[PDB]
Amino acid sequence: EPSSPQFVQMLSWTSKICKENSREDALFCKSLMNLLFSLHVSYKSPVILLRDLSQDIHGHLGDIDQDVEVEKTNHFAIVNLRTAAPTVCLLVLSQAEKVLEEVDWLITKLKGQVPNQPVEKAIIMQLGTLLTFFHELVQTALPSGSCVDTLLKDLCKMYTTLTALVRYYLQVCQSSGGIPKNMEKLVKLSGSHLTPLCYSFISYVQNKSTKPIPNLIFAIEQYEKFLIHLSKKSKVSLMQHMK
Repeated sequence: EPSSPQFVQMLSWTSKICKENSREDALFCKSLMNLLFSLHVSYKSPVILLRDLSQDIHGHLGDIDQDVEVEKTNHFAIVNLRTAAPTVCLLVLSQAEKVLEEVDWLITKLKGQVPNQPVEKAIIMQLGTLLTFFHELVQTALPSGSCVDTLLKDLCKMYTTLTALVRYYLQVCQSSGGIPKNMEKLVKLSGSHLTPLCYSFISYVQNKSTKPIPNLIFAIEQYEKFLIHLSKKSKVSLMQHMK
């Protein structure tokens, strides 16, 4: 049962095996990470685990600029040059797709409503953590298999969720009047941390050699356009954060 102490014992044990023992064989790592995720997501949101695993992938695989010497092996032992490149990326991306789907569901049920305040606090918290996760992963060099197009699809879903959030804010800002400060920090964080590195990533993903990159540029420009409409329709300047 997901509230029992034996659940927590099993989760601690799984995570400890994940923290120590290497075992370079893709199927074993994949099934073991799937066990860990399966347990974790019925206990708490995995966003911390996604962050740490992205940090490990970034440290092991390296960066796009080939001048970042980062090693954070302490976090999770089951991250290898032969393991983390083909197989683990897909699993972490899949779980991130599931988290995006859950917040999409939240946003859609909140739109139809007009239970309010802590909901949006939790939503922006998950989105902030996922933004740091993505921040860590976008700077990495993945192989050009299913991993990269999966990353683009999930990033398109990310930007779509952001677009839907600012659209709900466009819906609500007339009735109440004002942006909650956590949303302001979240959009500031997206503007400062995410979007410039996203532009750098567009250059990086385009140069390395058809539909997802058009999807991504359309998504980001639509995000900026909806932010224009919000900054007009909110009587608050969110473009002093933007460039």
